Amino acid sequence: YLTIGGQRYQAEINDLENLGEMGSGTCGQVWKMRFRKTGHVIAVKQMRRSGNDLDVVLKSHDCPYIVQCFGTFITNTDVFIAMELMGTCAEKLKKRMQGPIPERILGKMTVAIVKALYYLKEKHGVIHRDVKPSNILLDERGQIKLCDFAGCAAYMAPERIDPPRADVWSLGISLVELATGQFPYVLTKVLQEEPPLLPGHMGFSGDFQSFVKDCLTKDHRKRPKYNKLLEHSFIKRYETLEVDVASWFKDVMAK
Repeated sequence: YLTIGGQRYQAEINDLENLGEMGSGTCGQVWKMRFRKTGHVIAVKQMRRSGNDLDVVLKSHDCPYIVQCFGTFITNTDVFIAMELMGTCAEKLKKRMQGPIPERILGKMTVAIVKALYYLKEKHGVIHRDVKPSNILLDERGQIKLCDFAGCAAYMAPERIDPPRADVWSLGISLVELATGQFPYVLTKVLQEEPPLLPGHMGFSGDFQSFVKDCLTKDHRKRPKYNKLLEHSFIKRYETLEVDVASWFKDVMAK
């Protein structure tokens, strides 16, 4: 069963017409396919099986900040998940640009991601727990979204190794990484050094640096629930402020 347009259908993956391969987000190998049945175009990500999910994204179409899932397939080998078509990963842009990302894009981006985080926690009681530039997608439309729920664990909360809210950490690091264009720092600095706040004098909004810091607060307990973050000024500015993200994106890509 594949559901698009608010109606639910079956559904065989061989069913779908295939067009070219698509890559550079997460790999995936991720495909561009069109569903003969409604005429739509979508993305299919393919994975080899292991020993021996994920309904939820399929079950959250009322969030405009999470990339939508159309359904799934299983076979002996793979395992397919189908989702809406998009342009890239944040992280790719980072690498693609060499240069950093304007506080504005991050500002809108930041808003969108926090709202994604909020939705799942309350609506589905989920904790995404993998917030990184890989997991953030941007489009020609200029939309910003999340999926889903050289170190992978570099975004790890300082808490979350010692004592026997994280994401916010991860968020903070992404911003710092994306904002500055350099990864923010194995590990061992994470639990040892100073939280890597936004550069003191890089041209960064006062509002911003507070966000980035407030996220990065070392003691988790003091750390912000998503709810506060939403009220916070940076967030506030950006629900409102008008940013032509798409011409930027659409524009960054020539290069």
